[PDB]
Amino acid sequence: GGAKRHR
Amino acid sequence: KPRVLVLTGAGISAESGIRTFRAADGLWEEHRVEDVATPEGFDRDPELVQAFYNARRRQLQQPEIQPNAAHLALAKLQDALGDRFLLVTQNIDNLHERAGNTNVIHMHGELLKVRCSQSGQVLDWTGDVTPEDKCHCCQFPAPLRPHVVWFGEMPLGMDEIYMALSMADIFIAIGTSGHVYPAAGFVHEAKLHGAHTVELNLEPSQVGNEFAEKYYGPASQVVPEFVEKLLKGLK
Ligand SMILES: [Zn+2]
Repeated sequence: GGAKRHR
Repeated sequence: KPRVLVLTGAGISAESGIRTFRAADGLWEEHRVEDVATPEGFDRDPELVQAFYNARRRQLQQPEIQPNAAHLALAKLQDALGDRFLLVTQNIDNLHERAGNTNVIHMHGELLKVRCSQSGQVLDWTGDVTPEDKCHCCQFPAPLRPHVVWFGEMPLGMDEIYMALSMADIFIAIGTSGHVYPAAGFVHEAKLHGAHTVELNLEPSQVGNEFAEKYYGPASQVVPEFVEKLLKGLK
């Protein structure tokens, strides 16, 4: 799900 | 009994006295997230970042900090459903555990654990982390870091989480902002596999409109109310 990220 | 997957975020622990970052200003305890929750920030100023998590870790363990009725309701939900329940949390606090939940997936890690920066082995840790603190898992002792997932890093337990997302009959997101991915995308995944989706929050999340059922208000009132409704539905 991909890396921890904002927006 | 239905398979129930619960995702929780910072909102559920707000009434307990734990704050988090805000999209309004992009600040966590008035710190820029860039400075206290990225691998770069840690490299740039390790003293400050360790001090930040030392403060968070100490505050978490003050007597005035307690699980609230929302945490307790989720423990009762697990009691009722057993193996057909899974709790995934974005939170780094231990309030779900103090409430009585077990087998909680902390996808962003835990404040009361540290990790060897070399081996990746995890230790329980309740005190400060100082520069003199090194691991005991390596022949050449290495520095310890908070066992907290930073922005730019991969969350923990993702394989197990996506399994549960495809299995869940009911997906409930509690106290999430809708701004932090991949967690904010879980509702989309749940829907794809036919789950009934529920948001319980103090205020609507960014992805609120994607939930089939939604209730808003103080977590300590809204969450016990929904859990009661759900348990009654189970007869
Ligand atoms: Zn080590």
